[PDB]
Amino acid sequence: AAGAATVLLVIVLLAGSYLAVLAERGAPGAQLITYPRALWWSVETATTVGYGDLYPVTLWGRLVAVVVMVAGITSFGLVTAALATWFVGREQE
Amino acid sequence: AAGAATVLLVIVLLAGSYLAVLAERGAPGAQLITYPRALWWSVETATTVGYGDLYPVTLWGRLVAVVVMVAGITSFGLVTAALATWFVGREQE
Amino acid sequence: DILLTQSPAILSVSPGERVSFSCRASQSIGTDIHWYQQRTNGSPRLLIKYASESISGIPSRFSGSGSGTDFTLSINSVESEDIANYYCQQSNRWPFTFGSGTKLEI
Amino acid sequence: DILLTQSPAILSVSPGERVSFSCRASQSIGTDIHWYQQRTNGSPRLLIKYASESISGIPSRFSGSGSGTDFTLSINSVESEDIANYYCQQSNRWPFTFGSGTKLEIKRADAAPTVSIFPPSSEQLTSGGASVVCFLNNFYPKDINVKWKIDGSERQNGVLNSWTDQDSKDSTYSMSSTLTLTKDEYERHNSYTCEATHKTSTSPIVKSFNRN
Amino acid sequence: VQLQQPGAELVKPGASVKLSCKASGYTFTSDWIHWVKQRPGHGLEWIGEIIPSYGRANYNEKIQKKATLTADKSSSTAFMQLSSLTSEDSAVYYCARERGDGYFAVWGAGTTVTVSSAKTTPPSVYPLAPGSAAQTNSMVTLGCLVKGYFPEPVTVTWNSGSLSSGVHTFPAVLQSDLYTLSSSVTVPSSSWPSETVTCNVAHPASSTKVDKKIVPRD
Amino acid sequence: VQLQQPGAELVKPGASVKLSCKASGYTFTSDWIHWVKQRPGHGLEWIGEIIPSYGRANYNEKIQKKATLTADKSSSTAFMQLSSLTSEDSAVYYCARERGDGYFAVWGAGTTVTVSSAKTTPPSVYPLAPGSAAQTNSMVTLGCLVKGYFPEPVTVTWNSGSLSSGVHTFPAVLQSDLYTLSSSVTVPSSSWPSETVTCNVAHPASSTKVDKKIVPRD
Ligand SMILES: [Ba+2]
Ligand SMILES: [K+]
Repeated sequence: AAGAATVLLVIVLLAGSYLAVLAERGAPGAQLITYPRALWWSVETATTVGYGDLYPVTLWGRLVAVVVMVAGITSFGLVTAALATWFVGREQE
Repeated sequence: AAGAATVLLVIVLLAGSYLAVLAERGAPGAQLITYPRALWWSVETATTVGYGDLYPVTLWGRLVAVVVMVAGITSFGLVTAALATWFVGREQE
Repeated sequence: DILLTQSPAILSVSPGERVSFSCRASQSIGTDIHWYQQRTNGSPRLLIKYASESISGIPSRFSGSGSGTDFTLSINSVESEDIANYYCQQSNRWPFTFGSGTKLEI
Repeated sequence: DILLTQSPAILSVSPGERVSFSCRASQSIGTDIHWYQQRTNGSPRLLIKYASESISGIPSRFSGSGSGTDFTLSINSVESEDIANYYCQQSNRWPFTFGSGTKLEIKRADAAPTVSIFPPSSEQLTSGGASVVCFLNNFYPKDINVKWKIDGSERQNGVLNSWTDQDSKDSTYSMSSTLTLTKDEYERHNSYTCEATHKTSTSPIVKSFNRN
Repeated sequence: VQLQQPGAELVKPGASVKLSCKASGYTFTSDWIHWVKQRPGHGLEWIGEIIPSYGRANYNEKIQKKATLTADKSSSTAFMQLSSLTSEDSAVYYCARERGDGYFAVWGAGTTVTVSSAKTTPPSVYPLAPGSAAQTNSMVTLGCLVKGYFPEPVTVTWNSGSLSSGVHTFPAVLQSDLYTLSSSVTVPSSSWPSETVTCNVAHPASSTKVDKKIVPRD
Repeated sequence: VQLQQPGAELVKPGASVKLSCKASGYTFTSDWIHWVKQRPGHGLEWIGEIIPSYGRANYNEKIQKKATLTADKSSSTAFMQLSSLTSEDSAVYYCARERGDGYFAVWGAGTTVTVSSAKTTPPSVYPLAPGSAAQTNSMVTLGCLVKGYFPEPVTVTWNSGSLSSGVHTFPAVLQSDLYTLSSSVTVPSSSWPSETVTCNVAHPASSTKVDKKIVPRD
């Protein structure tokens, strides 16, 4: 609600970034192999920005990726809910 | 509702993956031609991640693709509804 | 139509030694190459799938390497039962294609 | 597997000057190159990370340049302590790879060798052998012609020379020369001499000792 | 010394060997440990990586996959098992500390592996003092001769490192399955012999370190 | 035998021919069936694919599109129709079983197609036993001669496959529109003739298989 769905998204974005590097390392080609850009990749994902920066190529990386979308889009289908309500009320008064 | 819009999405994602391979095979160039990545392609689509991994090039592949967006985005405009409600209630109490 | 290009054409080698047939694509295909062995008179026979993964029933000698546009079938050792033609075949873009092939001489 | 390709292989240069080792990838890797220095005998040592950023503890001489498929390690000045092999290593796509490497050589002023001849130690002869070691130290260029003689007559056998890689205090080279005999044989010869014809000297530089 | 790995190993051809890497300092969850191989006179060959905490390892596709990686989570030491070697596999083997960001910040000292059937022989150190009639310049050159050791390498030090000014250790030469090198050091003929000078020759492979003062010819 | 296709065909130039491929084993909905052509002394030429269950087929863009693909859903057999052939079209024709994931896991035996106006002649098999005065080494070499058959090929077997140690079937030679090959086999002169030895020569094109014991010269 308040800052609750917020926090859960950040669990997703870290645990996602972490496991993505674990899944993709060992697959000849993956660019998703350092914890920095692994984290930035999980934001593009949760937010559906699809910038085309990075993406997984292993099966298990795609699985991690799906979890981020689901758990991210849900969070972000709620984090923006919070911001929207909060700031429309504040700016309107 | 509960796990109802969920199931329908998975019909879309399988029937989509299947028909995508059927549509795109025969078009010189399409990368959307094995049932594995055909399935992963239909997730990028339903979720609007637009990672730029794969996409159709035949007319009929684009049609299949549209159906996935519509039937996926709708499902996923509801599957995340479920998760949101469910988990905000659980985590709040 | 993707061009697979196996150089060299023929590959002399002494028994028991390592050996590597290069296959080089005409554009990036990721890991969607697969290797086939075809001895004299017999049909082809899948050796390595998806450029690295092994096949259940293939001797461990065969080792799939590579990614992108540079691929490599490797045989960690050689014995006489390995003389054949070796073919590569991409599945990344339609149509599926084959390489020109490499024969192994001892 | 990404191919890093460092040309040239070797890099002559005069001291204090700028120098640039190119590294050229086989496809775009953005800025995910990193440079390593590895002197003689020692392990590698991170110099520049992420193609431009510096490392805390590295002399400011080193300057990371480049992006895409063209990269450049630069040393704004050169001094003798910088002679080493230099390696690049991409982190953009798995697996991590390395370059073929570049060694840095220094053209310096020519210098004449310090010659030192050494009789086999008292301890060494108390087994069953006697080796006459003769050091040529700190010359340049590295092309030097050692010569052994026993009593004036020239011995071509039982001779083990060894050459140092270009030293990294002075930009010079050095060379030893073991002389493997037997105690039995060492005793029935009086003199042993060590001549070194080098570019610096038409006259050959000589050293010798006499047991008797 | 952050990454710390043994000095030298000897392996019979066809035998297996384990390689260690103890890592004082931090021990982050996200740390990765890599292993790079340096054949003599060659460049660096990435072999494989391991994340110790979580436990998974990945090996180099291209090379003959002779090795397998492990770790000891609550000892901060990691291992690499090379199984059934030839003399193609004789090389220096470093371990590195990649933080997870893609470069090897910290390097081990390297472990020299020599695959041979020959026997391990300690060294023999003989001092090298000037002749009884050599004219002494301002500086004076003197060394010591490490003869007949196997396998490589030997750490050569002067006064146990205090006198590190004016030294050239020479490359070993091979002969009948034993090695031979020399070292040089140069001091002012003022200070010596009035200040004593000793060369210390550690031999990690045999686990023997030895001293020798370079006294004049008494 | 998973993918199972006939041995040999003969087609008059300009005539059409159908090619079969029965596939015991699984029959998945998602299975694809491909056809690859191997001209003699050449590589593999992908011609076209068919998904039998759903029914659609796709052919090779580049080649002269002489063929058309069909299937029989409730017989697990698939077909390829080559229409109006030349002798450029004489080749081996395999069918393959791609699962839908992009590689040909299962291969047929191949069907040899020979486009010619000539007539189909069965073979003539003659035994080949050593002379009445050849000195018998530890091993003994003996064969049998398949003469004057058309078209290619002939399966040559020894003791119907039990004795598969020491064999070289030779390439057929062409002459006046008939073929000729030989086969060799080698056994210990201890075991033979005390153990009987027979070569069997199947000729798929004519649908005739024949036996011949290699007895001594009685
Ligand atoms: Ba979007
Ligand atoms: K996009």
